[PDB]
Amino acid sequence: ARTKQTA
Amino acid sequence: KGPVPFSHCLPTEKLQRCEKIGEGVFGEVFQTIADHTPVAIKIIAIEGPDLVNGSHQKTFEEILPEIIISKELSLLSGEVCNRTEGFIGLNSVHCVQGSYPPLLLKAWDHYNSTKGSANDRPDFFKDDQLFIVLEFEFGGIDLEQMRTKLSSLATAKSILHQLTASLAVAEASLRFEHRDLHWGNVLLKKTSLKKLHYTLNGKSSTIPSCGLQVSIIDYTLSRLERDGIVVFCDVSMDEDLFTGDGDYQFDIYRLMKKENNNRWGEYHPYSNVLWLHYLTDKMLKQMTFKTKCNTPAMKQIKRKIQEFHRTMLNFSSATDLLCQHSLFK
Ligand SMILES: Nc1ncnc2c1c(I)cn2[C@@H]1O[C@H](CO)[C@@H](O)[C@H]1O
Ligand code: NA
Repeated sequence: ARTKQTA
Repeated sequence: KGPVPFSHCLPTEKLQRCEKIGEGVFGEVFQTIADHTPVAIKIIAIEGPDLVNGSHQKTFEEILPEIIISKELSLLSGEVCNRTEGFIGLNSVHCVQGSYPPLLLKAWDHYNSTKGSANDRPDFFKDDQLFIVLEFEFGGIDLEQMRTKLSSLATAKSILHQLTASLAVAEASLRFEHRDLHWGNVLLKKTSLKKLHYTLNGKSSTIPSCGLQVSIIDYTLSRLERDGIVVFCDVSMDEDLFTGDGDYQFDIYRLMKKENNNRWGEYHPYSNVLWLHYLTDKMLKQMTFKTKCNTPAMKQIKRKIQEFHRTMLNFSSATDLLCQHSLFK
C-alpha cells in the first residue's frame, strides 16, 4: 500500500 | 547540539537485528529490538539535494509537523479526559548523519528480493547526509498483509470499532484528521486483553478485542491543532495526490478536497468518516476470513457491517459515528 499509486 | 552517527540510534546489536518491514516515499521502516522489546524505526532523509523515491527531500521545518503530531497522538495513551492506545507510541526522534549503514542496505536488499520495493536503493547518500530517525513502538502487521489472516467477521467489527473510537478520541482532544488512512496504516497485533479501554470526553467504555489491538500509524499528511495552532500538511498544490485510480483509496483524496474546498488548514472531521468508509469497504471486499462466514451469527455481523457501509457517510465525524451509529450499540 502507498499514498500514491506506484509499482 | 548537532546530529549523531547512525551508531548512536543503532549500536551493533540493534543494527544487526534490523529487518525491513515497510516503506513509502518518505524512506524506510526497519524492525529491531531493544531492551527485549520490538521497535519500528522510520528513517527519512532530509535537507539534501538528491531526489529520493521521486521527490525532493523535506527540510527540517517540513518534517516537524509529522513529529509534533506523532508526539500528541502517542501522548493520548496517558491522558485522562480523552484517552486511547489506538495510535502508536513514539519513543524518540534523532537527527542522524551519515551514509546508509551497510547492514541496513543488506536488509533493504532482502526486502526488495522477497517483497519487491517501489523505492530507490538508498545507497547514494554521502557521509554528510542528514536523516530524521523516529523510533516507534512495534504495532504489529498492517491490515493489507493481514487480509487473509483475520479469524471471523467478529474480528472485522472489532477492528472497525477500535478505529472509530481512536479517531473519535483524537477528534475530541486535538481536532485530528488522519487524511491518509489507507490499509498500510492500520496495524494489528495480538493481545491477550479481552477488552480494550478508551475514554471520550470523560466517559470510559470498552470494546471486545477479538484478540487484536489496532494501531493507526503514519501522520505524514495528518492535521490537528493545539493551543489553536494548526499543524498540517498543505497538499493544496499537490495534483498527483488527487489523480490516482484503481482503488477506492484514491477517491478518498478527491472526496476530502471536495469536503474542504481544497483548504487543508481547516478542520473537517468528515475526512475521518471517508477513511472509515474506505476501510469498511476493504473489510467487506478484500478480506478472506479464516472462518469464512458460515453461521447465522457471522452472517448477521456481515449484514450489520454492510448496513454501516451504506449509512456511515451520513455521519459528520468519527465521534458522531461512535456515539450514534447502531453498529456500536
Ligand atoms: N510502528 C510500526 N510497527 C509496525 N509496522 C510499522 C510501523 C511503522 I511507523 C510502519 N510500519 C510498517 O511500515 C509500513 C510503512 O509505513 C507500514 O505499512 C507498516 O507495514
Ligand atoms: Na497502539
